[PDB]
Amino acid sequence: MIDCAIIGGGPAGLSAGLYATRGGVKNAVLFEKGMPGGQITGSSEIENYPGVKEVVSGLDFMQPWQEQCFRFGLKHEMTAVQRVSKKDSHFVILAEDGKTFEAKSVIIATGGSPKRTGIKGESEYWGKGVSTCATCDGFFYKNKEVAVLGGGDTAVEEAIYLANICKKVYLIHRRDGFRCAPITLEHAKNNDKIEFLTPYVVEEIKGDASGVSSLSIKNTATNEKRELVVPGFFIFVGYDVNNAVLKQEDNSMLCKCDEYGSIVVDFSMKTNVQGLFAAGDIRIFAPKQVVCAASDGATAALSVISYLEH
Amino acid sequence: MIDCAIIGGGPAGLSAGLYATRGGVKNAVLFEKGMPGGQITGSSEIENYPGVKEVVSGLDFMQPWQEQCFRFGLKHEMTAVQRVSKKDSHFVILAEDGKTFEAKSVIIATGGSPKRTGIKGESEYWGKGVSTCATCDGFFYKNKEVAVLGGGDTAVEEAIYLANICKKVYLIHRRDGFRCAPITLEHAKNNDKIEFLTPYVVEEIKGDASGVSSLSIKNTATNEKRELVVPGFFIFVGYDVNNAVLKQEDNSMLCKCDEYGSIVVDFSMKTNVQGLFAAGDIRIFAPKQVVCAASDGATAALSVISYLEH
Ligand SMILES: Cc1cc2nc3c(=O)[nH]c(=O)nc-3n(C[C@H](O)[C@H](O)[C@H](O)COP(=O)(O)OP(=O)(O)OC[C@H]3O[C@@H](n4cnc5c(N)ncnc54)[C@H](O)[C@@H]3O)c2cc1C
Ligand SMILES: Cc1cc2nc3c(=O)[nH]c(=O)nc-3n(C[C@H](O)[C@H](O)[C@H](O)COP(=O)(O)OP(=O)(O)OC[C@H]3O[C@@H](n4cnc5c(N)ncnc54)[C@H](O)[C@@H]3O)c2cc1C
Ligand SMILES: NC(=O)c1ccc[n+]([C@@H]2O[C@H](COP(=O)([O-])OP(=O)(O)OC[C@H]3O[C@@H](n4cnc5c(N)ncnc54)[C@H](OP(=O)(O)O)[C@@H]3O)[C@@H](O)[C@H]2O)c1
Ligand SMILES: NC(=O)c1ccc[n+]([C@@H]2O[C@H](COP(=O)([O-])OP(=O)(O)OC[C@H]3O[C@@H](n4cnc5c(N)ncnc54)[C@H](OP(=O)(O)O)[C@@H]3O)[C@@H](O)[C@H]2O)c1
Repeated sequence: MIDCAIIGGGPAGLSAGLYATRGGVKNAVLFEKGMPGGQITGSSEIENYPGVKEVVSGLDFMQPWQEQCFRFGLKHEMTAVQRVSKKDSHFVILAEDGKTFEAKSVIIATGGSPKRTGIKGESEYWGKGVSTCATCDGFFYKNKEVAVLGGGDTAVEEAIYLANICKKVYLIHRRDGFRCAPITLEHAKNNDKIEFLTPYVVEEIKGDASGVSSLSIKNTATNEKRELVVPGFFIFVGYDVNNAVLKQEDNSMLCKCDEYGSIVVDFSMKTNVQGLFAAGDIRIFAPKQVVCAASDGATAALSVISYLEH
Repeated sequence: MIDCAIIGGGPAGLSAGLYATRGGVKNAVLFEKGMPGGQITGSSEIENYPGVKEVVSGLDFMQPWQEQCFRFGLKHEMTAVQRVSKKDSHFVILAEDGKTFEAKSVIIATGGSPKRTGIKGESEYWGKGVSTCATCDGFFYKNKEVAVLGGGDTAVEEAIYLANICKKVYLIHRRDGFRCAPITLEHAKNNDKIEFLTPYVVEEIKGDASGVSSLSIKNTATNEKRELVVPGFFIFVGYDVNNAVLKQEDNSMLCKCDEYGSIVVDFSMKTNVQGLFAAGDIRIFAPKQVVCAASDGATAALSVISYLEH
């Protein structure tokens, strides 16, 4: 049977595969729904991966990871994992196609995905100024005006953050009431560089050949229209954790998760289940950066190696 | 004063500076003795940094980090830090050149130092067949024979690890008795791929342009001498974290450490002191890999950015 089944082929899974195989795990299999690379492949530019000086698309950035991470014997399974279950002292991995695989250890590296809106222009201008990552794209908007969409803790927190780099932030939300904490809302209300626009919806994300130039926004109450001229639009309308593979037949979870469905791990990337590790955006307190996911993968693989020895 | 003082210019501090400055921290200063790059610059070959496909020396690997991590206004302070103290709501950084710097936040990224033996040849072949990292360099000796030096938990655990990758491991120690846990000794003693050489000292590490080629050893009980022909020599005679900057004039420590002196951090790289963070090999449970240190630095910088907001 498989020594280590790595579920998900983004940076976490790829790094775990590199480390596991280069560390002497002879039968490691990377399960991935499509082409690996993960979320970054949807980005037009990455420039903050330490040690990679060239600015290139997310797709181009991930291209060399394929040869490198497979250089030491990693195997691929191009399949959609439906479930991971514990059976005695091993794991049973059910694929969506009906196939079952057995593994001694498992690394869950399935990531997650920022939620999208379907606002007109969102796809066309995705990655030219429509962003779902202030850390990735905030720096370009230094001394400029930006808009943030959402009314949760993430929206309001990233609004406060962008308020420290940008000239002005327009915080757009469809209700007068906010889901975020009162304390953080208070901070945002006291920040003079944040203009609250509520209750508003964004009807169109407008741009050039190049990209985002303005937002066509509407006051849902008065129907008054306004064009917000901003080259940066940050969307924070929630985040989907890809934890579906943890759900058992009886609806229980394979391992402990937090209230949001993120996998609880320790500093060794161990879950509360022997032989089961997690890595990347799927785990608690993930910073949501490629280098952080890659580090998790390496850590989880190192733990797998020790586990398989013992 | 400085918004964030980063203490150490290895991958953790460099990644911290990149993220801090790209995240809008206006006055971030990296303190480093000599030139950034850290421990990996002692290695003749790194190939396990995810996303960097080329096989190059540590020095060459780190060279692109200089321009990249300083691209966004990071400042460089070319001096060793003697001490970090907390004073009211800030930090006082006493440098060895006698200057004092004030900072609103600090990231400790000072790493650590494998203990060296001073054996003839050690300096010359360091990183060229002499290694203190089995995960780093073990794969090169797959199906070959290697030697391990030491008698503690690290040496014996790494001998067991290497015996799963290499053809044979010679475990060399200067006494018949070992400091490692009893069960670890038992496993090693009964592993057919480990040959114990005790009580022995290594008199010389010999080699050529290609690297290590043999060890001259001596049996201190019987005084007889032997040449071990091995291309790989792993040294595990202890390790010291670089926590000297935490030591206060009154002999207290700036922040909580574990029993070995590694800085306690949470998943956000926060210490028990407000405004003080730590990253890389200095912190508890550090896996001791470049990617892991870089991730810690990124994480600490994001925590710094949040901290400086309020
Ligand atoms: C648009 C965008 C821009 C970004 N910009 C940056 C940036 O500039 N810098 C940076 O550091 N980070 C950036 N990020 C964040 C970074 O991409 C993520 O933090 C990182 O990809 C997380 O890696 P991961 O391996 O944990 O998960 P993911 O990248 O989400 O990879 C998970 C993989 O598992 C696969 N999978 C999931 N479920 C299954 C299943 N059941 N069976 C089989 N396969 C499955 C998925 O197909 C996916 O390929 C960006 C993210 C996005 C979306
Ligand atoms: C022989 C060898 C081979 C290795 N091979 C690999 C490998 O193949 N792959 C891999 O991923 N990892 C490898 N590593 C491990 C890797 O080098 C470390 O894990 C990593 O460099 C840790 O980064 P860091 O920034 O935490 O610490 P360090 O790299 O130790 O950097 C800390 C920096 O802070 C500076 N500093 C310390 N004290 C002060 C002070 N008081 N004031 C100012 N500056 C200070 C130090 O001089 C140093 O430059 C190897 C290590 C060794 C020894
Ligand atoms: N450090 C912290 O304390 C911290 C930080 C970040 C996140 N969190 C946690 O994570 C959760 C927060 O999630 P998070 O903000 O990503 O999202 P989350 O709370 O779901 O909030 C999503 C927000 O986006 C709005 N929204 C959703 N879909 C939209 C759409 N299609 N168009 C326009 N607006 C839309 C929602 O509006 P409505 O309100 O009208 O439904 C809501 O205001 C909370 O439980 C919080 O505890 C905590
Ligand atoms: N899984 C675990 O629980 C685990 C794993 C690793 C480490 N640890 C702990 O971490 C700490 C560090 O231990 P670690 O083994 O790195 O080192 P540590 O116990 O100091 O052991 C060092 C070993 O190196 C030998 N040595 C020192 N200098 C030498 C020299 N110049 N030439 C030849 N031999 C030399 C010592 O010999 P002598 O014995 O003759 O002095 C000793 O056997 C220990 O407390 C250890 O138990 C725990």
